[PDB]
Amino acid sequence: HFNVHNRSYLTLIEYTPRQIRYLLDLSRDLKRAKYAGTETPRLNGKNIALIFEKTSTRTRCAFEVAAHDQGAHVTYIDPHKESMKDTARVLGRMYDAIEYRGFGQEIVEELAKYAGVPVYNGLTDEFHPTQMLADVLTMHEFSDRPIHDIAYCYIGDAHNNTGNSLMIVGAKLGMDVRLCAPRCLWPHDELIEQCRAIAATTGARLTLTEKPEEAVKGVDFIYTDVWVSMGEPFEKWGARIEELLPYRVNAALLAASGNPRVKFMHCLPAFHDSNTHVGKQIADQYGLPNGVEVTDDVFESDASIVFEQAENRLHTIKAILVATLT
Amino acid sequence: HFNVHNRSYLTLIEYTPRQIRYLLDLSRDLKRAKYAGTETPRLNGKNIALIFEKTSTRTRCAFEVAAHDQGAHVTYIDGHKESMKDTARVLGRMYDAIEYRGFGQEIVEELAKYAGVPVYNGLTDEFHPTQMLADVLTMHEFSDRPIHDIAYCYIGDAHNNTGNSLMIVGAKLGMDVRLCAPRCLWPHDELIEQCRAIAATTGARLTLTEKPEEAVKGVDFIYTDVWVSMGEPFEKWGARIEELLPYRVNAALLAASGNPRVKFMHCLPAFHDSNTHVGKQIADQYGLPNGVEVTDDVFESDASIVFEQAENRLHTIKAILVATLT
Amino acid sequence: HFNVHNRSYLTLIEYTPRQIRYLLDLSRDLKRAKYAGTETPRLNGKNIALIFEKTSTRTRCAFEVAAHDQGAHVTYIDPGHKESMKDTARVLGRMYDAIEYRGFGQEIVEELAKYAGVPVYNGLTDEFHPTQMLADVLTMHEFSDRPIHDIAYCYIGDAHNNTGNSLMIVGAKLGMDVRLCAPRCLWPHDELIEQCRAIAATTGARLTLTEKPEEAVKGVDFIYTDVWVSMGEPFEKWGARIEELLPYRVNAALLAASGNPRVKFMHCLPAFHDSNTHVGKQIADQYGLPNGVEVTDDVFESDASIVFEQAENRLHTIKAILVATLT
Amino acid sequence: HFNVHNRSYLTLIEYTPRQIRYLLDLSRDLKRAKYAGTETPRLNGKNIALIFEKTSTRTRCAFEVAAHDQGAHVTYIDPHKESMKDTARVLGRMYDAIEYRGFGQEIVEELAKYAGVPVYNGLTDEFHPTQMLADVLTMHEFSDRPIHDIAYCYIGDAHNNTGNSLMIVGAKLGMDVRLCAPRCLWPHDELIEQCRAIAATTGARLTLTEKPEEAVKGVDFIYTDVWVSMGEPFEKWGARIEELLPYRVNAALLAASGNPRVKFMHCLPAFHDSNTHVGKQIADQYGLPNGVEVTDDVFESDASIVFEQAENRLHTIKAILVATLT
Amino acid sequence: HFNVHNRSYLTLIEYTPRQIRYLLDLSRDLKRAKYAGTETPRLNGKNIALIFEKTSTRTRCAFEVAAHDQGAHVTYIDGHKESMKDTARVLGRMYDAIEYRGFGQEIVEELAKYAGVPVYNGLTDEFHPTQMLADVLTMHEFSDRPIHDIAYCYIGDAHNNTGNSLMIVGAKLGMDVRLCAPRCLWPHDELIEQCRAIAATTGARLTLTEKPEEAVKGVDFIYTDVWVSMGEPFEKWGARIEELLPYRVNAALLAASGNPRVKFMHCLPAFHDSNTHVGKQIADQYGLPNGVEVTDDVFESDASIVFEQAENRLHTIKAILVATLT
Amino acid sequence: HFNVHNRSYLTLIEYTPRQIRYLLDLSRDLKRAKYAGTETPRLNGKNIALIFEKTSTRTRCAFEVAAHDQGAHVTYIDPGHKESMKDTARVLGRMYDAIEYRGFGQEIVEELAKYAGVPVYNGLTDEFHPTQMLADVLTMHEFSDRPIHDIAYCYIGDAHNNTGNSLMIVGAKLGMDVRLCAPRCLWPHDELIEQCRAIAATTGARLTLTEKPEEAVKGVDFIYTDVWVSMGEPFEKWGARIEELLPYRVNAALLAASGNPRVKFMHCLPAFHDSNTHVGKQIADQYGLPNGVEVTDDVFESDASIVFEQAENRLHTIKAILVATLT
Ligand SMILES: [Cl-]
Ligand SMILES: [Cl-]
Ligand SMILES: [Cl-]
Ligand SMILES: [Cl-]
Ligand SMILES: [Cl-]
Ligand SMILES: [Cl-]
Ligand SMILES: [Cl-]
Ligand SMILES: [Cl-]
Repeated sequence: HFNVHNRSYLTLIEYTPRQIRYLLDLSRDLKRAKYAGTETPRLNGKNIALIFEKTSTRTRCAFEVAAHDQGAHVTYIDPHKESMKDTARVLGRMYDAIEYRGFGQEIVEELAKYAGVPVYNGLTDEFHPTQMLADVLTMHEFSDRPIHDIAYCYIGDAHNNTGNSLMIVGAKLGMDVRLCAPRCLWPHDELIEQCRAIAATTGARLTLTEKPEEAVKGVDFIYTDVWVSMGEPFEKWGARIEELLPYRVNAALLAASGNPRVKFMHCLPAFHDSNTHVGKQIADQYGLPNGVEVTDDVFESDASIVFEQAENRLHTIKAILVATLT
Repeated sequence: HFNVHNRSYLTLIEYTPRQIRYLLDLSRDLKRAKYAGTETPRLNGKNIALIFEKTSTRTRCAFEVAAHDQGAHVTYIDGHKESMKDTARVLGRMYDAIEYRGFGQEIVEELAKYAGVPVYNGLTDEFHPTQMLADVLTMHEFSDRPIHDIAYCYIGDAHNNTGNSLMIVGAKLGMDVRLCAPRCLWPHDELIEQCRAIAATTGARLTLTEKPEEAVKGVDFIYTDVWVSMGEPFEKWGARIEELLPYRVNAALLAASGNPRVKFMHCLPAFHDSNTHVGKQIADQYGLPNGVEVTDDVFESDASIVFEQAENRLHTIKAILVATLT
Repeated sequence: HFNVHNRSYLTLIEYTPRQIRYLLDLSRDLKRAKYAGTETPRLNGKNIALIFEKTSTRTRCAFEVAAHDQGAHVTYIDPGHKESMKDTARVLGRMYDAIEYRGFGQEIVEELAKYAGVPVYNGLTDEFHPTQMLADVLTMHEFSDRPIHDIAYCYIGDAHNNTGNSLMIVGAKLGMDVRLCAPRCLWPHDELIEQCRAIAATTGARLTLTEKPEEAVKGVDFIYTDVWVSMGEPFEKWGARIEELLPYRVNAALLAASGNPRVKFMHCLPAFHDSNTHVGKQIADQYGLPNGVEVTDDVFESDASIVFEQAENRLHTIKAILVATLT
Repeated sequence: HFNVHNRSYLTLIEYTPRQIRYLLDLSRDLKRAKYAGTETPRLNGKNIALIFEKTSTRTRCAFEVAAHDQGAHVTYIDPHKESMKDTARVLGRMYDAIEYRGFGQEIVEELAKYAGVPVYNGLTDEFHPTQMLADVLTMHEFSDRPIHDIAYCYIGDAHNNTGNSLMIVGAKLGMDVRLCAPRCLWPHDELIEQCRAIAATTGARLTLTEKPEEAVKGVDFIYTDVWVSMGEPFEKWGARIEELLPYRVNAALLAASGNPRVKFMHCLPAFHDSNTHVGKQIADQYGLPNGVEVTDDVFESDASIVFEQAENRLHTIKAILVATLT
Repeated sequence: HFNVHNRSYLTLIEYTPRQIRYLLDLSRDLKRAKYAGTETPRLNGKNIALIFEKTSTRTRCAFEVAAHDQGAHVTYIDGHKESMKDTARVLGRMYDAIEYRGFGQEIVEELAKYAGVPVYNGLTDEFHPTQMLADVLTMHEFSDRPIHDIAYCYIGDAHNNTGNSLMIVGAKLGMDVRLCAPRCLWPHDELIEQCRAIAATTGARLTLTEKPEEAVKGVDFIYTDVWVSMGEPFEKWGARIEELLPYRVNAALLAASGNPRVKFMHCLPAFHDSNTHVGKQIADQYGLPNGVEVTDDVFESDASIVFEQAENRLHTIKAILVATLT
Repeated sequence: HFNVHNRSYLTLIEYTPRQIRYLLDLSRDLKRAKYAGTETPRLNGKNIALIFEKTSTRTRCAFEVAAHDQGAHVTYIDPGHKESMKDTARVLGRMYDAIEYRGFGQEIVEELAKYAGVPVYNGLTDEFHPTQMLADVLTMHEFSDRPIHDIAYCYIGDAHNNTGNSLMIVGAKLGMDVRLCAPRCLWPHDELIEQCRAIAATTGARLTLTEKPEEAVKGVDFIYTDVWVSMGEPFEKWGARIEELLPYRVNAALLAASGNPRVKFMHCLPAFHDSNTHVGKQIADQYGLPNGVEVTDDVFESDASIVFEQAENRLHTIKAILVATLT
């Protein structure tokens, strides 16, 4: 099944459609067991080491609950007196797996040669293949349609990791993907052509446009994300709000889909109000009190499934832990 | 039984006498099982998220052991970028409970409306209804008398949270409470009159006096706390010392009760010697080598039960976790 | 059997040979069970409080896995500002089954051990602790496959640090053939040498102290070294120590000088064997040591290196202490 | 809790009031489990060696049932070719505890230094702290009152081990103790003053009188024992009956208490009839057919609780075995 | 079923035929489980006190194995100082049953009124209803015929307890009983007439004769016992030998039955050779080298079932313990 | 494997080296399980009858704990007056799973073994039984930490009692270096010496018999002694035996004469090493031996004494026999 040697530190473009479907089915079964009270711990006695230099909460917390539900412990190693090559080989003889948050694909790949145990690259991080597994699992649950018939549109800053990953996964699974943003914020052309080649073999419909009205007509799901990602200078906001104001998700855009059942999605955190210190500061400076990338009315509406989407990250992380540690 | 909608974040004055007795009986049974080796984990598989802006050792440690004894796990989480209302709802779909240390009743009440799971306001914090449950359990164990016949005196700074809470619980349970302090350090009149109304329904005797010889006459327990509470300016020490020297707990005060079985209590930490660096600073400056609010002689005497009192906080936290998560 | 009252905070030189052998057998059995999948949790439901003033990774991680494998939980307490350590120990002793104190010193821990009411450890999670010596001896026994009192090893380098002192002590107690090789000014203190000579006379141990690497390693089964300077020792000390200890580097020629094709290399780690550390690169560039400082990268990565099996065995010896003292 | 190193061979005067209360609570919980059918064996696989030179039945049988109920085996070693120091060290490597019956406190204390396992001094013997735990447990059960409010009178030969032990335990626990006997048969004055010092700190009321009518007024329990203890010459009976006839327990004495609920107690065996070979011989010689230290009418009355008292020795012995072997 | 108040100390003649059949079926089932490895302990945790004035090996050993097989423990206890009525009531509150070996029916009946737990009269003793249950079970196993069609002859001293009991049980179960002995050694007339009345209700054939050739004609089993029973004066041997030589069991007597399948029985011990020091004394003095009451040739022959007969005493004791303690 | 029909009543000299090694491995594994808490009862539900004419404490207690640890029960039968032992054995063999005969002799037990129908032991609870030799060899292996056939030991004292005979036999069977040191009139019978020399030739054992203590102990790992007289031997024999055996006392000088700082002392117990026995005090006062008779109190209580570990191992070897013969 999911039998590749580098399966634990695979990047998203490397997943075959068969492997993705296998992990999605695994996530469905694990989620059913937890809801039904009949979960079977197959990681009893396992120990997982977690090494980081910068931290996360929403996705590091999903990881903890996934591990404990399956009977594993997590040990936190905090952030330079020993080479990472040496430390990985010491930890690989006491622990059953090592998670690296904040190091990048290249370092993790080298350490995988020497650890002797499965090594993950950011399983607890916001950018990881399991987030896309979680989003597609959410889309299948709410649409009740075959995955290759599902249509969705990502709108906003489409060249960040959320835009690139949504384009990739939709192409891999033969879905109807639309990315809507200013041309200067589209994914890199090299990546676009890579996903066009993928789409030809899977039947995927891939559209990139600057027109929100065209991008959302017929979609089951509308997906957005903060216009400035964590780390970029604040000074970038003023420019980005100028580019991306026409690309806000508001009630009118959902109606432009023509679909009464359309749902809204967001990988979170989201500036949908001024109850955040950063969000309020933007609300005062640029006159956006009702939300930046999505209005509070849409965020709190029954069309919003952001918190079901967040929950499904628990089950897909759990699926990776089961797939790679048993 | 404990079957109210707001049971997890109930404030002390909102508890009914029946609810308190139920949780005291629950704590006594759970303590019996732990001592006898027959404890049954009722919270296997549960995960509790712990969100905090401050930290403590004695009560955070009691919480951890209570959780593990019942089979639960604890995850520590450290607004800024995500609204607390957003964070609560994300955690509410992965975790079975959320503990908020150091946020205040109003915030926690609002977050309880949205989390979808039990929410506690400082269950791991020094100031919480479980501390009064532990103190009353300690009093009942050592006196061996019906709770409403027990007499005790709190002496010192009586308008801090220890003094307010001891007055409230004693009135709730029909006990004989004496608060002894200078008038300027008495509880607020609104709270006293609230407790007088409670005392009329329950038969409690509530006394507020400035004369220590009068306050301890006939008590089974004498209870004190640090004169300047953590958080208040250091400079309060100079004035409050002058006020509170006549209210020090020493051997003479215990004898003034006339009860050979009188016991001393203290919620801790206590400046009873110079082996704490704040306490030695107070000892050098104000000439208090024997201790500040209680003498080392009393603190170490066989009449001192401060450490049985500390232990019982574990069992009362456990009772709340069991009562609210099963 | 390990049934003394101060067994949890016992010092290395206070251990008897019978107690050391008992804990080594316990470590072997626990390691066998973990490998075979038949480990039996004897500490289910236990809670261990860990109070620390400094932190580590290799040994704190060994401790966590040891405790979890046996079913116990660990709670961390971090900075004695407002509560005296005596008060805190007595609060914790009524909720927890053991308290581990890292970074406080033997005398403080002994006094707290009186009042806590539960087993108390002095640096069970610290690099300097008797279980490190138990781990090293266990590693030597596994690889040499000969009785412990016939095993020969040489520690070479800064022989008056904790590694050198403890290796001389443990070798004398177990009747082994110990050599310490270092400049005369870096030998263990003369009173400790005389103590270990007295121990060696009763056990049959052969104890040698020499300034000559070629003689120190002749016939040894193991060559053992450590970093020449502690991060805790002042940074000035790094310059003079390196000048003294350059002739005591471990390299392929020193292993050849043993005359033993089966000789193994040991190091309690971390090791400055390349420039993938910021400090290791700075030592290498300033003092012209690109191939490694106290051991060459060639020896450290060779098949004769057993440093990572040596590191693993600390997990099993810590686990032995937890079982011996909490059951 | 019960954490002293010499806890297994402690003599009665060494017990702290906290330790006594802990063992009484342990006895209550163990007795409840046995009655309820929910007893948990925590001594499974333990082996206990029993070394004696003179034997007992009522208390050696309580010991056997206590050990088997908790999963332990008992091996009998019978009564000089090996030094007791050598034998103790051989047995301490095969067995988990050693019980010594008939050797005395001094020998047992020395052997405890070398056995390497808990050593008991007469846990199966009539004179042992657990008999006093059993008697106080009986008193609390039938009175349904706090132990320090309980009143009882021992009458008869008050300088034997029963009189000395009842005086000690009552002083330790703050009870109302009366000993009634001829002055020449009072406890040794040195012991009386020791228990007067104890009573001052615990609130105990300690009375020694020659007047039965004064000693029993207001008592919940009346306690007596055979006038001549096992071993003393028969010739001593003739003198003792002369001294102690006014101190017999008969129906009139129970009425002199003024308490309709008063109960009668006796550590047994008792000469309450002539169905014993020794008892009949006294009945013929000294004209006491209806009982010697207590009338048969009182012994068989509903006021008698001698057999509940005997049963409780099982549970207190069980409490010591649990407290010292786990 | 076995549901009478006096079931534990019932005498043989007090058993009803239904009760006997129930205990025989219980013994057959328990024996089947022990042989098949499927025995279920029904007496886990039970404690049986054993009070005795005499001792035996064969039947005390059968009792011990029956008790352990079912999970029970046995404690041996060795008046003088305590009345038996007092001792019984003390033991009745710690033990689940009491066995009295060697005291007589009347004493045990009185003690049953007070012990509060089942009391047996010599369940571990050679003379007990379970011995007849074992003998009848042996007869049924080997004959493979309905019990009331079985024929057997007891020969020898027929007014000892073996002869009395075989006459009683055979009448109770409708069997064909022949007692063969000199008239002066016949059972008492009162007992014979008691058994004749029983035989009329059950269809039993009861014969009493002096001619061995007549007594064994057509029997399936020939049964004998020692001519002088343990306890009787040695001097009875001289007279009783003279009386009982014509009644020796030898090969000729077995052939006189005319049944090739005839089996020999003996409750044991038996003087069948000179390897018992009493038996050799009788052999030397009276010229009986071949054996006394049975020849060594018959005892060791394949027609001898004395050892299957001995084993079945284990299973019948077990049936009584199960029937009376569950 | 221990699969002979007379395995339960096998005599020491009838054991093969393979069977001895098998039972020693079984003893090691059972001891490891008991220490680690992972002992598996293989004799649950068994009943063992114990018929005895004499009684003991050390070995009867080892037997009870061995049987209980494995789940079996023991029933005691005490005085062949009215029932022949053949009859009794056949009654018991149909209710019990094994019968242990103490104090009856090999020939009687062998004949009863034919008829009982269950395993029968000859003195499994007795001081003289092969499991005592298994226990002693196990003790020597644990403390020397070297292969059994390289182990050297000297038995010194009355070498023609059961201890001396059995130690010579077991050493020859296992290829060890045995020395017996005693007066010539107290050596084992010459026919047994020749038997053990024949055994020693096939196994490589080194067997020495000498009257010189200083030569007997040179190079030994263990010095082993026993009481000079049996309580069963007539009391007259005590006077002459002491005169003969005074030069063969074990004291600190004899251990020094071995030249081995690691030498250990062994004694099957009880030992007259002080006057805390009535008989030991009487020997000491009459013959002027206040410091001990066959061993000084100084040696008996020293760290070189292993008599109490030696005593414990009898529990594990008896347990090995019960498992090997009843499963
Ligand atoms: Cl594919
Ligand atoms: Cl209420
Ligand atoms: Cl040692
Ligand atoms: Cl080099
Ligand atoms: Cl106290
Ligand atoms: Cl009927
Ligand atoms: Cl062989
Ligand atoms: Cl000497």
